[PDB]
Amino acid sequence: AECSVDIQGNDQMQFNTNAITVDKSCKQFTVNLSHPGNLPKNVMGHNWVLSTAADMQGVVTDGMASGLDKDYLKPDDSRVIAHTKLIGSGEKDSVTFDVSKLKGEQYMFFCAAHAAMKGTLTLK
Ligand SMILES: [Cu+]
Repeated sequence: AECSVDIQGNDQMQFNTNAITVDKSCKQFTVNLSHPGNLPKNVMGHNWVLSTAADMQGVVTDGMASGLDKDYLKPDDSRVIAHTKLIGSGEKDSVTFDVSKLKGEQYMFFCAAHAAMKGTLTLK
């Protein structure tokens, strides 16, 4: 089984996939985010955030209110299962999480800085 995924966020405010599959056998899962292109993080920075689909809008609302100073996430938001740092072009970050925190239950990933950038994460 594959228990990681490589995802890209580019200068055109897009991830290169809208769906991630987590094998049901994985006990941990790693997301390796990178940023092809050339725009720095103060122009077009990206992160990767995981929550349930049901919680996404709530996380984004409270993130927006928290602002740039907090990378557009409410600090310690219990709805956020995992997240990366904000990265600019040429930079990378990885986050690993325990699959036991996933159930049910439909999950989504998104960029907190640019919440139009989204996709689904599913156990398979
Ligand atoms: Cu982004």
